[PDB]
Amino acid sequence: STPITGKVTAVIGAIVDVHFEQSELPAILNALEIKTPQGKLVLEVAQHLGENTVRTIAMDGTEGLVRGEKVLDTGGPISVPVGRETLGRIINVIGEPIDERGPIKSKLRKPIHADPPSFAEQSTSAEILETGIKVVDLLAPYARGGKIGLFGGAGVGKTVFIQELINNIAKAHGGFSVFTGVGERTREGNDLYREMKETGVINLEGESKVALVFGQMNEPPGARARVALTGLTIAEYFRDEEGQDVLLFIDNIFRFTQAGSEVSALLGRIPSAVGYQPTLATDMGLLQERITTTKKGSVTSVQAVYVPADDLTDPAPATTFAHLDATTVLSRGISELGIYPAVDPLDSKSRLLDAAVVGQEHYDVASKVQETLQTYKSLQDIIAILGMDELSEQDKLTVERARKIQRFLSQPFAVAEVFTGIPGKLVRLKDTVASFKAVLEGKYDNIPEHAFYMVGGIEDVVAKAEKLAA
Amino acid sequence: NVIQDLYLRELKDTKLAPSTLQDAEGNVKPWNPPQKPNLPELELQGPEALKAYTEQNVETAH
Amino acid sequence: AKSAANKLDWAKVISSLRITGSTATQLSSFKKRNDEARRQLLELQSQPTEVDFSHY
Amino acid sequence: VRYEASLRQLEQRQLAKSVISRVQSELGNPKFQEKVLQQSISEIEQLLSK
Amino acid sequence: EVSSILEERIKGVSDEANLNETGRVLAVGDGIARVFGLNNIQAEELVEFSSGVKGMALNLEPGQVGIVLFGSDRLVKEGELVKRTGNIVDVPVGPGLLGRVVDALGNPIDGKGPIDAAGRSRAQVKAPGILPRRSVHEPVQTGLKAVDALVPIGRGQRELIIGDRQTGKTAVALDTILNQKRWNNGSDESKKLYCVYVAVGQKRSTVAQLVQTLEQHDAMKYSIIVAATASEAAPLQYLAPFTAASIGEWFRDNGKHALIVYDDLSKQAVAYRQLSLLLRRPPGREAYPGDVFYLHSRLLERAAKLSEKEGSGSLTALPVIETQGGDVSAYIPTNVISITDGQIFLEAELFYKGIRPAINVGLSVSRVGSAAQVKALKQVAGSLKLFLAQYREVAAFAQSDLDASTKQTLVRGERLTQLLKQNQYSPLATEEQVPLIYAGVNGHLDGIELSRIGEFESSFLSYLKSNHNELLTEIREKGELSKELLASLKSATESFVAT
Repeated sequence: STPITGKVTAVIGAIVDVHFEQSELPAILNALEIKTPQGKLVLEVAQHLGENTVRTIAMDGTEGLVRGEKVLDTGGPISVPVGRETLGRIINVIGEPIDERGPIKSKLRKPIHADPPSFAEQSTSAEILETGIKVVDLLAPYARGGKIGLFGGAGVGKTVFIQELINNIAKAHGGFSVFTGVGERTREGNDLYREMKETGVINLEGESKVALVFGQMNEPPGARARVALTGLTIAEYFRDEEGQDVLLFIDNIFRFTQAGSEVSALLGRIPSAVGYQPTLATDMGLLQERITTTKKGSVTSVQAVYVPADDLTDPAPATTFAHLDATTVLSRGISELGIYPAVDPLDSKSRLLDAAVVGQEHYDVASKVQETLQTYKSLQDIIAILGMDELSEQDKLTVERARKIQRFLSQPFAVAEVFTGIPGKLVRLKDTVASFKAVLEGKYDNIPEHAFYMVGGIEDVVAKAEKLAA
Repeated sequence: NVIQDLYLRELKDTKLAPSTLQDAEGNVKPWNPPQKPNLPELELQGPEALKAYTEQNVETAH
Repeated sequence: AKSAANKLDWAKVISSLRITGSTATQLSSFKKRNDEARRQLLELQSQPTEVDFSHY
Repeated sequence: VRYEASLRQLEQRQLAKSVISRVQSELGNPKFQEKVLQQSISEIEQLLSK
Repeated sequence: EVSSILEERIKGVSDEANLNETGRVLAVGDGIARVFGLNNIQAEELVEFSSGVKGMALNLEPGQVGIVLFGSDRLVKEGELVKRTGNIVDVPVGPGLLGRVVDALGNPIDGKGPIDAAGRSRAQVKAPGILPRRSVHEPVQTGLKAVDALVPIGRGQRELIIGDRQTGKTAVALDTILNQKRWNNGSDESKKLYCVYVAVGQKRSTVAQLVQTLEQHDAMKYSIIVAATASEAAPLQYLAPFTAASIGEWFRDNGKHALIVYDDLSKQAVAYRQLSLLLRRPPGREAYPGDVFYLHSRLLERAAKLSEKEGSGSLTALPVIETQGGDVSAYIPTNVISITDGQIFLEAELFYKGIRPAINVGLSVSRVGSAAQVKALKQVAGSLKLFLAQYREVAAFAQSDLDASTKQTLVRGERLTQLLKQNQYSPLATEEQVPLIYAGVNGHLDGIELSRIGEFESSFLSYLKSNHNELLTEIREKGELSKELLASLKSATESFVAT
């Protein structure tokens, strides 16, 4: 087609070098398509090396390639399809379906590289997203347009947490959502595909309030890198062009880190600390700045992160830790205690927590909750060795309240009607503030600890007190 | 020169489409109406209170 | 003014201390005192009473 | 005021895209030839002053 | 309209493009263009591409001149003409940047008009000499009572604010800036510290909030915000504190005083790491480049209080270092600690326990310290240092039957700890710091119940304000506490204590 014809020279893995002719001039960040019996292999131009010999990265696999192979140039960053017809369709990295509902695209395509909106563009918001998950709402207030971050160790039901969030927040939410999966396993994928068909957020007939971008780790690291870019642009199209607010969801961004580390090394850019690319910070910055509350729209990303061996002192989680608005850490111990969610609430910090911002009553209550739980933890060592009863009566009452509160964090989940069988609880923000306040006042210290366990709000807590009584 | 051409072309050809006041109304917050005088704050109204206060507290506790 | 009212209020609290049955006199006094201090916050919560048609 | 400022920004970027249409007009025209002559002689005069 | 004004401006460029030396990219990969040409180019000189990209020229190699692009590689491609601007990096300097959030180049990212400032002066210049300095003696008061007393700060000095990530490190810093409004209002231009906040790697949304908060507290008019945001490129980040320092030099040179807060040099480090690695220079200890010590040191000795022949002026600085796990043992913290003259080390546990300020009193030192302390505050808080020392030992005594002395210490100490709490984003006046601490010293506060300390404080301040703002103003203006004032204060405190 285009005079820009290059002949492959070296297949050295994903790195494939092409020899465009002297007349022709390619450019960095372009997309090359090579017609193959394996669709069109896309190579992203990442360097010029001289005499129109580029060093480009493959997206798709590199098997069977013949060095000398004619290479067409798309002419710029990979172009996905965009539209409101992207809703409820699985879009692969190059844009091609996986939902197999034929041509995805409205009348538009867009490039997947775009710039992060400037300082002037930025528009601040103090709006509060509500999770409907009482513990999350109270002790980690979320924000609309935010950059929520589900930091945690190994597969802490990471998908499960996201599924609950989609179950509650998405259905309630009127905008769109984008579920982006970076190297996620195809078992999890099939469950998610099925699950969101079931929750009907993928509405088989009619519009879906979610769009899907499923990336599989099987796909080479290069594809793993620019699945993120693809998803990011889809959210931008929604935010900007459709004007609507969105709720972005990305999974798992450590997989994004790993992928970036690999192709850095392959690019010859010697990987920095703990083998993580020297460009990690700036790559994170481009993704993160791209996700924001503009005056065109507002997008609330919820990004899963895998913290290797639960070491957050490791530079890669730590670097991400700075860039995210509203961190949460999911802890194994609390999971094992049976509490769903598994978040250690003394290990969760959301930017919104300022006293008047979350409201003085909410704040005061939250200071008290934090102390009450913290008292139980501090006293746990004393209770353990010295003994429970040697502690003060006041301390013991605080412990008893903490045990009740601890199991009042336990909210059985709707998406754990398959992981526990017990239905969800969607508890309003005001209702949570009130019910937690009551507990602290000690009004329901006549209600067993286990009568808070795996039940919702105060009404439920009383009902299970009665149920156990019966 | 292109400098002159650019200057000329742009200026001469300038196209401004005006937008309706009605479209502006949609895109701006519309005026909120007067608050009205209403009832003012008033206390001690009715001789119900007067008889009640005199009678109820005609004595102090011994 | 309101400071007159309140000085007399607290004087009356310690007078009502000496007697009894006036143990809700002080609560009425407390209510009016409240409303006087509320009115001051009302009057201080006086945002500009006219449009800024100068600048805007 | 907010829609007014937005409308001013919107008008300039719309009129910017209308300039792109004028750019395409200039580079098509044999004003492209005649202004190349002007540029050529201007460079001759300028560079001779060096 | 406005469009017409722009077109007129375009008509106003037509300049002879006789580029004495041009370049052509030979190969561009990784933002490291290798250019053929640029024969007489100066090192670190600004170069303008066909793509319009700006660069610096760290490598002048014989066959190729290795530009480091400030710009993105997106438009860059091989062969690109590289005009030689012929000017090493310079940024506008002057009082024009007051209330102006600007990027490193000087572009107003807030768009508060094109920056009109006195001159544009180059980014890097070497630090003041031995004899071009005179010793610090002038305090600076951050409003944070604990900072002002426990680690009193002065002018033209460096002293860290080293602490754990996202503990509102920026919040602690911002409080100082806010208190500078009070002094700023004040006529003396040493009292006018024209603050410069250098937001490094900080996402534009975060800095937008910062800007908004600053606007709420009307601080943007002595504040300058040099911004290299998360997106902003590693050359920009690298040159960002240097660029910022030059802005400071105009004030310093004008003999005025100012405060530059480099936040955080840890993210500056990463950018240098990226740069060094991209030039394939070996990465130093902890994979952070070997000349990071040199880099930081070059910057940090520009913070200096000049001599009186150099018109007694300064550029006070307060670098912020982010301690990943709290490790001051980490290579960049250890280096920086050595370089600087004091550190303040916020304690994460204290932060968690809601003690804000969260300062770790032991791990905070100021070397200049009490030399740059208000005399009044010095008198009434020498005692405070000793009391707190005992309180630290008697902290562990909180695990009880205790010696009466110990139990008294514990009570006195707990009340003091609460007193030094100061709710974030609310500075205090020095004339109101000194009475409260005096009370505590006299043990007046010890008696007052812990919960009622808070009520006591605000009330005491109003009580003092009503009873004797003659005393407060006298104390403020004298800046010393005379025996007569301390006498009156003990009495006044007794009167307040009774209520």
